[PDB]
Amino acid sequence: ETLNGGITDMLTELANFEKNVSQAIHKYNAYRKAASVIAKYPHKIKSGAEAKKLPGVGTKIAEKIDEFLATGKLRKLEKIRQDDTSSSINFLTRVSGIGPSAARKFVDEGIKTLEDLRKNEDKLNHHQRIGLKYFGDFEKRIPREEMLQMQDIVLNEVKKVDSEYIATVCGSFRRGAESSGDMDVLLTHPSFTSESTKQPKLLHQVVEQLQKVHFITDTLSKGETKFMGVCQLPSKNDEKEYPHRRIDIRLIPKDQYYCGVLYFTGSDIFNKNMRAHALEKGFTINEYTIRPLGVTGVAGEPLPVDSEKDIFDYIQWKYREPKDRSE
DNA sequence: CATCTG
DNA sequence: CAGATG
Ligand code: NA
Ligand code: NA
Repeated sequence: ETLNGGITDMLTELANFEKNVSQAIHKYNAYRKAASVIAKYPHKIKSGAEAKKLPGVGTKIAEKIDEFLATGKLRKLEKIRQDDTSSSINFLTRVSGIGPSAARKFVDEGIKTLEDLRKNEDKLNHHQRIGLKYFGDFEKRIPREEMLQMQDIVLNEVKKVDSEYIATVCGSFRRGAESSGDMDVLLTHPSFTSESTKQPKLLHQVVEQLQKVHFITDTLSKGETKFMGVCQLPSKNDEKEYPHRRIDIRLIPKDQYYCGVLYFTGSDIFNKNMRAHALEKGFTINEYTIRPLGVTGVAGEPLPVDSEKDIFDYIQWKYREPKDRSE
């Protein structure tokens, strides 16, 4: 956790690089287990060989740990941190809609910066464009004080279109958090579930409302169960308009709401723990359901849930207020 | 994993 | 359709 942090960090640097710049998914994946394993390792890695001793740790990595332990740096690390090509790729990627793949293309075309991009807005697609237009706004954290203003709007509009909708804003926003990265809404309706054959309107209707009133400003991707947009809190009394925010709206069959809800509320660590304990209490959990575990190895069948409460109950545990859903 | 692009 | 992105 701090006893092999350098090593873990450098390995993650390297790992990322293979994957982002090179196309070395194998290599990439190589660094990853390595860091994962050195990461659990209970002692102070005093040398390559010592390390090598671990699984996932080969000769090449061992080599690398030595240089790093021998000197405060790594030439390779040094050489990559410079290289403009490599850097371009880490930067382009910052745009919403540009992945590594794309970053490689543009660089090879010479587009290496924000300006480059504007000059060539022809070469970017819709998502990528929006991304380019909201680069700043997009990187801006979201303060709870705005989060609440947003939540207030969405929920009110959803209510209007159908008294029967159920919306919930998950995320860390849900677990307390002072600020968040984006708005993530869970959506359901009684008239939509597991068997029930679709109802796309179920989601399209609300998206419309949201744009009707102007909260939603752009559509990144709109499907029949997941919407990827851009919202914005109405600029009050002209002098202070708000930054543009990322938002997601996703439909869920009512019969699988709470597990999702649970789930999305995280945090990752809380999940896991809960997950393992479910496992203990003779259960299974994942994103959509909780199933009683048979003994033959495994087994299925959806246990019926009416709230996050039903879940905990099931695994016989202390209902956890979202705030304490921390670890 | 769902959506988009081409 | 494969392949990219979030
Ligand atoms: Na990106
Ligand atoms: Na292939």
